[PDB]
Amino acid sequence: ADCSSDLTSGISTKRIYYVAPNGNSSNNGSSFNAPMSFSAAMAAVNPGELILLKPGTYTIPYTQGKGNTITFNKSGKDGAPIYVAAANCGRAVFDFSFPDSQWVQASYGFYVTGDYWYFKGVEVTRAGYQGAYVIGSHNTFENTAFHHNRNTGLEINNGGSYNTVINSDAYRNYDPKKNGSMADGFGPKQKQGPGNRFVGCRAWENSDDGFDLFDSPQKVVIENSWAFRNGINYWNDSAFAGNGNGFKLGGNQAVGNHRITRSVAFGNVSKGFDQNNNAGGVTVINNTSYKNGINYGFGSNVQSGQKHYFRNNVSLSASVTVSNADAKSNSWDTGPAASASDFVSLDTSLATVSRDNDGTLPETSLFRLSANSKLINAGTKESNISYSGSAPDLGAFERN
Ligand SMILES: [Ca+2]
Ligand SMILES: [Ca+2]
Repeated sequence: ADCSSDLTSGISTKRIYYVAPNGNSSNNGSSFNAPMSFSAAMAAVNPGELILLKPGTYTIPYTQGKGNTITFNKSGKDGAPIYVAAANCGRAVFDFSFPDSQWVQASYGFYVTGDYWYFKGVEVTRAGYQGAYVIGSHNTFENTAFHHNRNTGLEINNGGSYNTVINSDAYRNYDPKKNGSMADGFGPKQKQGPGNRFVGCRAWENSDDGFDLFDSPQKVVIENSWAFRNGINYWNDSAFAGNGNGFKLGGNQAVGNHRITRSVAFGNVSKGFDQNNNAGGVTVINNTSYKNGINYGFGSNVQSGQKHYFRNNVSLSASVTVSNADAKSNSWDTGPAASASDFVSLDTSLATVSRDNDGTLPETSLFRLSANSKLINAGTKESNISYSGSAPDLGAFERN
């Protein structure tokens, strides 16, 4: 929807701190006519209150060989988060100013160590390392973006738990450190805690992977999300080493029983949906994968007692290998066959059309089912999968 008429962008708060790029100490933040600085607002803000950002660019100065990270160590409370949002559903871009060739170890853009933060309509770009690095818990990132950073767009690690990433984008992240073999779009990986979730997100044109859940035994849930064109060299790097997977759903033989539904992967150099040596069974229901190096790659061993669960998935214009799995009602087994005519559009340029100003993904014809497709009502009635008609349609999109 269009929330441009709402000053606080959908947020209910008891106190507003008005902030602008030119905000300073001669102001109290009582309105946009007397805006305070971001740092001043950060010092004053308490649980349940809101740092309201005037739409624009907030530039953090760069100094060669030095980090310029903003640390979010204060905490909100349950039912009283600390809100940080661009006004009138606009955009607030935090530019950390790092030159393309430069990077600093641990120089994140946003370092979130505290709990119960709620970000909306904010972007992080040109950070010296990860755009956002989250070790705190119960944080929310809604209608945010992390792009052109020197490492992974947004990463959750070192105990970070119960974090929710809603309608957010991560793109064009590349690490000069390892020639692109590290920077992902979203990285809920390694030592992250439980309960981390991604819904309505898009990750594209990152040097390494779209989403990466490497070496974590903690279950991650990914819903209604996109991962495309990862692993492509847009940086003129003669030694490029990006892997190029869409959803990298595991790693290092960690047992991670992840769940991914109604999601889309296309145009990735390697695998659209990737087991990546996860030793645990992954749940993959109602997804669509198109023209990747490999559409679904689950051809590695799992630990005894583990088994993947695949239902209602679509593969088109690339191969599928799904072993060690309970699989049926997919386009490559007992479900109906998928071909180009089953889709209204395969124009991939539609994938990055603008979201609504409230964050809602654009409604386009890309990968939507044609009216005469046999994929309609052809799926199994899996628990917690929404549908119209008699049964779920095969793939990520219900024909409505
Ligand atoms: Ca990666
Ligand atoms: Ca249906």
